[PDB]
Amino acid sequence: EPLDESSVKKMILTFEKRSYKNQELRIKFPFMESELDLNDIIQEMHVVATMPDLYHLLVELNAVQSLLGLLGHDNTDVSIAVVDLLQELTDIDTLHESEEGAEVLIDALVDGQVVALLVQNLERLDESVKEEADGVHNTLAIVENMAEFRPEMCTEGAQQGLLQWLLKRLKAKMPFDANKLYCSEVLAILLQDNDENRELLGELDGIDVLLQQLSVFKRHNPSTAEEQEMMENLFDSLCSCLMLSSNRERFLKGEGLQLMNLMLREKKISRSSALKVLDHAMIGPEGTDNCHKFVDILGLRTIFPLFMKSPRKIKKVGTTEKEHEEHVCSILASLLRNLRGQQRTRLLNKFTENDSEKVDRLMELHFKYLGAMQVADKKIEGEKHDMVRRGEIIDNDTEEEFYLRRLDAGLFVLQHICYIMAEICNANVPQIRQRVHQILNMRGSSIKIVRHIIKEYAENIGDGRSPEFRENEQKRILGLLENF
Repeated sequence: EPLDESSVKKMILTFEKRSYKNQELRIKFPFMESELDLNDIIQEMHVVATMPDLYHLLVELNAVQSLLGLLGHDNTDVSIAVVDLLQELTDIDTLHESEEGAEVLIDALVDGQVVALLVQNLERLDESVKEEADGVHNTLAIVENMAEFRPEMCTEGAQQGLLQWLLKRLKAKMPFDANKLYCSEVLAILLQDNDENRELLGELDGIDVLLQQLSVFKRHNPSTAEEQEMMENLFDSLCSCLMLSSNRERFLKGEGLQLMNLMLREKKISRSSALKVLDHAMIGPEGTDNCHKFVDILGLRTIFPLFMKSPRKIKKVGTTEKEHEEHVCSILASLLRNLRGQQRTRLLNKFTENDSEKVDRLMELHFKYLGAMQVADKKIEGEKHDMVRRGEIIDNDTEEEFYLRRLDAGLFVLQHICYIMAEICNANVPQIRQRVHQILNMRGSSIKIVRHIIKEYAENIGDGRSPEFRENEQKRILGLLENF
């Protein structure tokens, strides 16, 4: 026989007494059954998750509000009991089976500040024992759900000591368990599309935790396949934080530039996403300091071999050849934008050295991605003519699908390349300028195609940025076309 309203209410009530019963016990330490009465009933209570529509009963009978208080109970065997129940009750699919039922619980849970207490109970455990080890694990599972269910609770629950505890658990001197891995994805979830947490982590001196934690693989590849996932996860959190101007300086002070550069030299598995971190750190006006510091630590000597030839496939590395050339050219474009003085002069010397072999290379990359673009555009054009015959109306979806195909053919990288081409042709260095025009003439191609791309790259500059900033950049970029 299934369960109904009555079964649930008379199960909540039994719990609602047994808690109050066991609470009455200020007398110690005879109890031993009064407490273990409270366990198997919380245990028993799992079956409510099977009918999530009746979640309103846990609320209006003060069960959830009493479940919170049980987290701070002396015996930790009841804490995990509540924790496991809370996770059971909060699985993401169960939360979808109901609408007005999943809500009333979530609202109640965040109202009684569940995460704050989850951490308070969390910061008094001991993962030496499997039960408690699964305790922290099942605590993190809860957070993952409420965040996937309600991404605007991340800002809330992080400030309640979750993000602070996550950093601690990572930095904590323990071997690599699957719980350390779990904290890595939870930390990443909090930080994605969340300037508030990125600022919190930085204000909590968390950048140093990430950098130090990544520093171990500066020479030694991760043994486990799990750890590489944790490593790539930590790289995700770091890249997230670097998308906020405030964390650029913390990255500089933490010596993240020296570490990423170092990782590029060892050429371990770290090498692929380390290049990604360098791109994120030097991009935009807020990367100007790092751009200069990158040059002062001999960064040109590391980035330019990567520009001359792209790494071969190893297949244990996901990074494609195009994904690699996208970062290198992005980094180069940021340098050519932000570098002033002697650091700029050094960068420009890279384009003259060895009979301007770097320029010859830039022109090589240009024709490759131009062709790939030209091929993709003739294909889109053709599909459109097909759509006319078949009476298919081209709409917003068709155009969004057409655009993604342009991006995957290398639109952004070709723009960067042309920007670089323009920026170096403006440096009053006849050797570079003449070399560029000379190659275009031989290869039959034209300057006006490059001019085209620069204009389009200009008019779509700066997203999520000030309209005033957006106009100045456009003015700046377009100003490269004269004297080109």
